Amino acid sequence: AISQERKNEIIKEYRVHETDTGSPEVQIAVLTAEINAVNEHLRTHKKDHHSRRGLLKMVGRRRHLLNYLRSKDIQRYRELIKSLGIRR
Amino acid sequence: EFEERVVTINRVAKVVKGGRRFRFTALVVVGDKNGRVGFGTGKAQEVPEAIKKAVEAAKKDLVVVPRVEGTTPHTITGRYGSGSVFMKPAAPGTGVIAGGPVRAVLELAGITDILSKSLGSNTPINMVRATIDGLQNLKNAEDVAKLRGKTVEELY
Amino acid sequence: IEIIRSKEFSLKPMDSEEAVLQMNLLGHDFFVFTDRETDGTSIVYRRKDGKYGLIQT
Amino acid sequence: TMTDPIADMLTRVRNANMVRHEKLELPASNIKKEIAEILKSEGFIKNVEYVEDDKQGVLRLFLKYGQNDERVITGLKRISKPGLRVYAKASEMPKVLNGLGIALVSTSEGVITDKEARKRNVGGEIIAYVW
Amino acid sequence: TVVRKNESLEDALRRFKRSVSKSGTIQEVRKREFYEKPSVKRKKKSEAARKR
Amino acid sequence: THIDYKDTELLKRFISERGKILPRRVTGTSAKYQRMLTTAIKRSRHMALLPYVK
Amino acid sequence: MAVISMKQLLEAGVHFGHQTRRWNPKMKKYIFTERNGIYIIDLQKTVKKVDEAYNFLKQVSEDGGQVLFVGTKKQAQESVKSEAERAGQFYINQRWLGGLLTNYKTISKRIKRISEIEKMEEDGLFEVLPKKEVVELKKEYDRLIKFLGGIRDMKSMPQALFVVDPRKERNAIAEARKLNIPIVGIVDTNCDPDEIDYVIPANDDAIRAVKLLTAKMADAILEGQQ
RNA sequence: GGCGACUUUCUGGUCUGUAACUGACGCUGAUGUGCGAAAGCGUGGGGAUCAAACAGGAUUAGAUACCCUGGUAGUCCACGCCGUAAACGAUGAGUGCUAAGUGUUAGGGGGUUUCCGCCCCUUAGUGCUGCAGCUAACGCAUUAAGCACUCCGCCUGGGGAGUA
Repeated sequence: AISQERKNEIIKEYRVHETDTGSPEVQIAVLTAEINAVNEHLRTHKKDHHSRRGLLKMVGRRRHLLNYLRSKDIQRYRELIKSLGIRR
Repeated sequence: EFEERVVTINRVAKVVKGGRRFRFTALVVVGDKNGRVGFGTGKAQEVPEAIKKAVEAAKKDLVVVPRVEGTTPHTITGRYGSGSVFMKPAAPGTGVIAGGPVRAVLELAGITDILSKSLGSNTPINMVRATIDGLQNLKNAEDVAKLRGKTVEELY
Repeated sequence: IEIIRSKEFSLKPMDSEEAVLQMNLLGHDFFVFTDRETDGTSIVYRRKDGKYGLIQT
Repeated sequence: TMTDPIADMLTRVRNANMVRHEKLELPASNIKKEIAEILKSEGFIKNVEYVEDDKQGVLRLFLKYGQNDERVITGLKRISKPGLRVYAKASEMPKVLNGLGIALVSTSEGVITDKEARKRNVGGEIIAYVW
Repeated sequence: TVVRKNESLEDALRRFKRSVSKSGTIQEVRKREFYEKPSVKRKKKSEAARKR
Repeated sequence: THIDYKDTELLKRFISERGKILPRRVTGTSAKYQRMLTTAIKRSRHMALLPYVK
Repeated sequence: MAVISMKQLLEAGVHFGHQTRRWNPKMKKYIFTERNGIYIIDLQKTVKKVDEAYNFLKQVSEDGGQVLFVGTKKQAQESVKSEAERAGQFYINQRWLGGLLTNYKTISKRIKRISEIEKMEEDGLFEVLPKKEVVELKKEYDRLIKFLGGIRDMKSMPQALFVVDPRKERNAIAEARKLNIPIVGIVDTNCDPDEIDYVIPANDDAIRAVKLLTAKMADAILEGQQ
């Protein structure tokens, strides 16, 4: 995946307050790092199908948290789409 | 004193290298029209001796049938394998309505007024045992209040 | 070669009188048990004498 | 992700009854507490106990058995359920086992027994059959 | 591959007959006398292990 | 501990009298020791510290 | 006085049970603890059971009934014959014959024989017989008193039964529950207490655990007579 | 489905323990969209063994079978297809609850201490026995085919037929 110093870096910007990892927008950002890391691996390795349902599962766990985040505050959802580029 | 009643006699032969066999078996229902009924089977070759083999075999297993008078206490379904009878209480002037084998196990205890229908399978061995197993699991109003700890008027 | 047939037994606590009883009920010349009061492993055996001997291990 | 709480309560009670257990504990609720409170008032269990823990405090049941090693609750059936909720008016509010067993019913007064719903003339969601 | 000397030939055979039986030569080439199916040796090894 | 693939003397008591592998049935080692052994016995076959057959 | 005292009860060694890995989970009530692969039977609670075993067996013989004693475990065979003679009851040493409580309309057919075959050679009708027919008439004679030796003078059904082990004598206990005969027995680990109505938790593979426990139950009927 | 030399790079999942954090974010899932043994098919490679078809020699009462010699596609790789198997634990997924005994795999906490070896408890796998309960019977039985609740697929006589 990604290294811990890469992983601990990306939980600094989207953190809401100190020692609050596990927040929805701090575990969507680390997914979007892991999404973009593995389909770059999968771009040059097109035959790796067992790693593809690892991608397709964590696509699903990112979508279920974006759909969760709209249900309690919409204005936080609009900020995350602008901060890191997602469609929809 | 007991009241004998047959259900059916069967003509069964097991294949032998020489001459085949002549076993005539029969199941009977034995009751006293007061709340105590048992069944049993008997295998012999002399047919009136094959009956009395099944009558004495019924004598070792008599089940006490609880009763609010002229009917059964509550609504049950008996189960034994595939046979399954239904048993609804009735008014005391309806007449006991039942099938072939289940009428004999219902007349031999004194009820004479209940709704019934033999669901499931059909063979007379199983539905007479799936009725006894139904009548095994009946409860009076007075003995439940002994277990539950209330009185007969507190249950209502 | 010589093949020694093993007879497995599970060690159990009892009186010496009990060990004599159980040994006779099998006719075995050796019975090994843990002594009920001493707690140690004991072997009751029949000597070449015909009398009993008791070994503590 | 168990999807019916007070049916999971009701089969804990049946499975403990089958093996002659006399003591089990539940992840409790209000309706779990007050169904278990209504079985001791009708007299199926011996005594329910306290609710203590920080999250969803447990409670213990103490089943009650006959003196000839018989069991009191013989059969226990959840009738209303998710997907098909059954509701009963007070007119056709049914007697269980020809009036022998009971039927605890959630009405708009808190849940009450089979007896206590007709003379109160209220109906509601009929929860289960206890016999 | 064991050298046996300072004796006769009818005693070097007794070494060599058990220095081959404790080796994967005779039980190996008897296995590969014919191609077995790739899921019947998994049961052949299972029968040669459940009996021990 | 962890088996290093250069430590030949403790690693060649596990090789056979021809170069095969003794099973853990006859040696007596544990499960995870045997397969941490076998990835070290086969890196030592590759760099000629131990043969394939003798 | 009333019960066995605590000293001689554990001196017989009844606190020992069978091995752990050889355990019946229904015997959890009558087990104190585990000590080095063996179970320890609850010694205070079996005193609260052997007095209850003493209470009814007192008053069974008050009615004049006949209590059957059975013992077939090889280290407890002749510890039940000597206690049945002191009690004046009927014993079993050898194996269960397979119907001596249930098909005993064909067993008393042969208890009629043992009342006859020993009469057959004390009088005449013995010199005229062939010398090998003398053998099989005597080879029948000992094999009757092997199995039915303690049922020599018993001509009716019993009213209680006393077993040393429900495991090895499971043929007897299955005939007991069909006849509704009350049952009392020595159980331990690897024994089911469900089929026994009157439970005595005690050791079973020791002689003093039998003999210093089966004697008082044999003594329990004597002061129920008078 | 499957996966067996070894090394490196790239990458997916599970389990254990701690409790910091988020605060029902969950489960199932029609249509849809992707993986899917072998044998096949396409475009090229490569072709050692093995080997349908095929050739020849024997056997037999007879052969196109079995057996033997030889042998092409195939078996192998790369890219597109095909999408079917007794694809089977003939058993959908999820979460609870209900005697025990016993192997073994991956941990953890203990207790002695072992001079690295055991013992007890617990978690997640994987087997073998076996109560209650269940089954039509075989059997299943904390890895249910037991007791429950949710949702999805599917059956309702045998042929005709998985055929028009």
